[PDB]
Amino acid sequence: DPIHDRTSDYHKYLKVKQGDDKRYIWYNPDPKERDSYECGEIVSETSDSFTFKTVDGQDRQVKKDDANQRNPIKFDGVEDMSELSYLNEPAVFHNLRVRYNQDLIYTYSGLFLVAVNPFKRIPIYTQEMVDIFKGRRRNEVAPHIFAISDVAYRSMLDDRQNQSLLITGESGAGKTENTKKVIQYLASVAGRGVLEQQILQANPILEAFGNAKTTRNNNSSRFGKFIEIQFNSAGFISGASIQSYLLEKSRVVFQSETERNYHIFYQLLAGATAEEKKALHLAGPESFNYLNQSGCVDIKGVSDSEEFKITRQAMDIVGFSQEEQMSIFKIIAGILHLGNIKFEKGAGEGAVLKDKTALNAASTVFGVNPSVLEKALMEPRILAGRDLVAQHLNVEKSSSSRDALVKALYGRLFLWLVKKINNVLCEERKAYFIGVLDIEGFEIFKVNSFEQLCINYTNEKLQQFFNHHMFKLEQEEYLKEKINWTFIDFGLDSQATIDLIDGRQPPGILALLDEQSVFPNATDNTLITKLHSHFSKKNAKYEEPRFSKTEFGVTHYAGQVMYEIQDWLEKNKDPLQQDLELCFKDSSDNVVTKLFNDPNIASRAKFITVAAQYKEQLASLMATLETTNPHFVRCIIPNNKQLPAKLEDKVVLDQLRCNGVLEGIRITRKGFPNRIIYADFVKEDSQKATDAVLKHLDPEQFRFGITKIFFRAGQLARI
Ligand SMILES: Nc1ncnc2c1ncn2[C@@H]1O[C@H](COP(=O)(O)OP(=O)(O)O)[C@@H](O)[C@H]1O
Ligand code: BEF
Ligand SMILES: [Mg+2]
Repeated sequence: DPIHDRTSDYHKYLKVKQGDDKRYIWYNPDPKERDSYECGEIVSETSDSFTFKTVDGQDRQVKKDDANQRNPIKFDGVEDMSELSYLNEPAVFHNLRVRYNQDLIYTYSGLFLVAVNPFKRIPIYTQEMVDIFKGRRRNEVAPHIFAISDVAYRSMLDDRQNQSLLITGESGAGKTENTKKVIQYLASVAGRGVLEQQILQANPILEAFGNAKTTRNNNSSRFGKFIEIQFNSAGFISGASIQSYLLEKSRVVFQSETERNYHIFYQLLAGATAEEKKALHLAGPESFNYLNQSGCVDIKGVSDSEEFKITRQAMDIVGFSQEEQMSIFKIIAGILHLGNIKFEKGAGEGAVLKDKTALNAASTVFGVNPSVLEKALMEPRILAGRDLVAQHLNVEKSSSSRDALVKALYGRLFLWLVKKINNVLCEERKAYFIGVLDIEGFEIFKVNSFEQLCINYTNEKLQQFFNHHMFKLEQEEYLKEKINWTFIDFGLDSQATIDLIDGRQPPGILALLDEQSVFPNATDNTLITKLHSHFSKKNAKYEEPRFSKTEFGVTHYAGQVMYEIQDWLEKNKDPLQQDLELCFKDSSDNVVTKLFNDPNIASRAKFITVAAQYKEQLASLMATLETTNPHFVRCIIPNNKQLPAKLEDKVVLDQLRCNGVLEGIRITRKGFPNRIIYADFVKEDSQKATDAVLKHLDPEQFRFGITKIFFRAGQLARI
């Protein structure tokens, strides 16, 4: 029994090792750097302040309700931060750091599982590790993604209720790795198996087409996902379903320095056989504009040819036909060829295509007519007035249209891959489900565009959902034992920002964006002007900048975010010339044809803008989450260098402020956080027996209940 054998890998890798007076505080040696603390010993006090000795042996003073008291050393490495007497920033970080120093990357903080990326392998995900967590309560085993997974599974079986695990945090923090562990765990504890294996193999497929090397993560997820693992009433896996969100289609046509395009492009060019290579007119990455601009074509530690074998293997297991696999690769190759089309200026303003090589190669692989494609690109017919007239586009517009075609192809293909996978995995009458959400947390970059607003909008709703969940839990517990606290549902605090974004009346940002989009005469400038007209000095969550004419600020839960408006109209309409649509609807390829003829893939439904679709999909997601018992995982990146053993105070503390753990862990401290059953406290009339152990020593520090005794912050600690 590894849990009781101190020599087990369990004890070594998941527990603080077990063998056979004065007060301190955390202070800043430099008051400008609020996150760099040292430990100072308190030596004296007045009533409104402390005096402590710094490391450089000095004497300073600070107010009492400003002091960051250090918890007693015995608490260093505690598994649940709910046990800490003090929950100030430095204290919370200190406990995370003591654990991290011991390669203990998982820690609870109330409802949250906090997971700090180790950036090295830690052997805690083997089958033996899996077996240990089966059936164990959270407080019976060490913190681990497997423990939250198990707790969810048992809750599903015991309560006959659907569950969700929300795994968030910034890019590179560990969301996807932890999501994969959840799926591994469920697969093992609830599996047989062909199905289990098909479920596991869906991942590699999606990651090949949806992930890419960015500066923050060698394997960054460029789309969000909600994975529904389905179970029959006996508790065995019966199916799965995947919903994808906000695929970064722009990456296909542009990548920042040192970043890569999606993995699949490199897998194909490196793993294709001689036959395929000549048959798809392939070459090295350096010969494709869509792959030769960033300066990076490889990832240290990754073999694209090997990965390609893994990808094909996953495709076989899931059941993609050889013909379907070939067509998928034809689409990937065609996109690269489209990227190599060089438009040049003609006699007039109209672009021309001198060399037909890439056009023909693309047209050959896609199975479309090159003459029809060339015209669709350079001379699309537009409905001007009552006349349908072919317009001759210049180099810029021709290039942009080509890029639009590429993004539409990649986006539609990804959607098709997801639906194909769902066709194999989905139940179709499932009894219960455990849903896993793997999406980015709040994003605040140097430049924030429409995609950031969308993700921040999602996070506002998820944060509100968390706060409302807490309110309900506490309200129920208090109203159960009858115990007068009036607390406010902090979820209400999120409504103003949410309304600013998605409100109908008065119209919010998305509604104004839609209004500017589906009617003529609008530009980025008319759009930003309208937003200012509606919200500047009129909505408390909005800010018109002092100088910029193209940005606006929104006060989000995690801070103000400044958005730039460039291209929002285009992003919201996501246009593709009808002649291009017509061009590809005639494709001879079996997959290409679905991408343009199946309305479930070719069209947003009845149009609707991108913002409206996003709003609807998020509302559907929230409605599903509301029917579940939720579990929360906060992934934390230790630094911005992808290095192990380097837990950077500033980097970590910022994430703790913006993800809700600092705020959340304190909410319970308002009122009576500790509640213990009478009989368990005394160890006849339990109530009186307790009234007597307490009276043997301030009644205001406690409020008896119907089954438990309620203590105020720190009181239980004193006893
Ligand atoms: N628990 C972990 N153990 C080992 N490596 C990890 C772990 N979690 C994160 N990784 C490392 O960090 C990288 C990024 O993690 P990932 O889950 O892709 O981040 P996100 O999905 O939050 O953008 C991984 O590819 C891996 O190298
Ligand atoms: F880059 Be991680 F997927 F957010
Ligand atoms: Mg990811």
